[PDB]
Amino acid sequence: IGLNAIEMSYLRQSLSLSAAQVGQLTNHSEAEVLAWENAETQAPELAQKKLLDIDDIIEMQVLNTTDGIEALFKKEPKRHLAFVVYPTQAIYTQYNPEFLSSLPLTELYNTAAWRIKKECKLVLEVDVSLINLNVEAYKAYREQNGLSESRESRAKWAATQL
Amino acid sequence: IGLNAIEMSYLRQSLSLSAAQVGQLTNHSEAEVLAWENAETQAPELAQKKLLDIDDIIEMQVLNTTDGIEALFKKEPKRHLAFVVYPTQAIYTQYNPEFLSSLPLTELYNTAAWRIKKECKLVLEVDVSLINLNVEAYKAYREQNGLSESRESRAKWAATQL
Ligand SMILES: [Mg+2]
Ligand SMILES: [Mg+2]
Ligand SMILES: [Mg+2]
Ligand SMILES: [Mg+2]
Repeated sequence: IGLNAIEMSYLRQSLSLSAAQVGQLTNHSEAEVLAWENAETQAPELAQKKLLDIDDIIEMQVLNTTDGIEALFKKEPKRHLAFVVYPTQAIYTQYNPEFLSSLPLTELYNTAAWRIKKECKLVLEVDVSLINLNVEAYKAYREQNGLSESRESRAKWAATQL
Repeated sequence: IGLNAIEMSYLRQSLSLSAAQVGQLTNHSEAEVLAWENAETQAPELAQKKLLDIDDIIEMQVLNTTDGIEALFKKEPKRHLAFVVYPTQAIYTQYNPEFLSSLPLTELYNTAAWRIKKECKLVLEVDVSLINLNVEAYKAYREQNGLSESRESRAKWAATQL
């Protein structure tokens, strides 16, 4: 069953995307997106699939991350954890080459992060703080601890920000 | 403590609200909301609680509605369902006096509707389509079929749209 006007609008909003961003993602103009969100046209099936696929990707990330936290908790039962997020699109792109193909926009990663925070609270009773990467503080921390720039080093830094 | 800038921003966006709408809900200016979302200021405790309470109310509505749909289909055959939503603030207000103190804005009810559609599909493999109330058509439908104004009557009308 195809997605209608309201559904496409609320799918978009659940992803923290603007209409223009959806246009860019689906190869349509902002006006075309607004039209289908106003029921003035039916969204092309490829456009629907693109947004559904992104939501599916985020959902997998939420489940996978929560599973990871749970498995780690079985060895180290810490109930306060950091999850690193990125302050701007530019820094997101610079630091996260492996998310860009499926989640090219920092808004998408932030959306996943919020959903992970919510899920961990509900299912694991773990408090996940969303920690914006502070590049200067992070660099200075790496220099003090002889760390190279990696996801693991970002995490280690983030943990000090709780 | 409490919610930080990024957490408040993505909580807001998950509720499909503009910064101005958060301002209206929490009795602060739009500029103030944007300032806390950019970590220039801290969101007041009362503002955080308003949004978190709204999210909890929606979440309860999602679980209870989906469970209610499952029970319904223990008694009659599973079918593609319509779910009524309200296209303007005025229309939402007119038809939902009992939701207004808890979900004051129609965007919140739409958000609940979208989450219900998603949950029904994933957990029950049940298809739900969102249908905006059209006042003129609904009124004529009630007259033709001898129905009084009720949520059940709105739902019966919405099924004719599928
Ligand atoms: Mg087009
Ligand atoms: Mg696909
Ligand atoms: Mg879950
Ligand atoms: Mg249940």
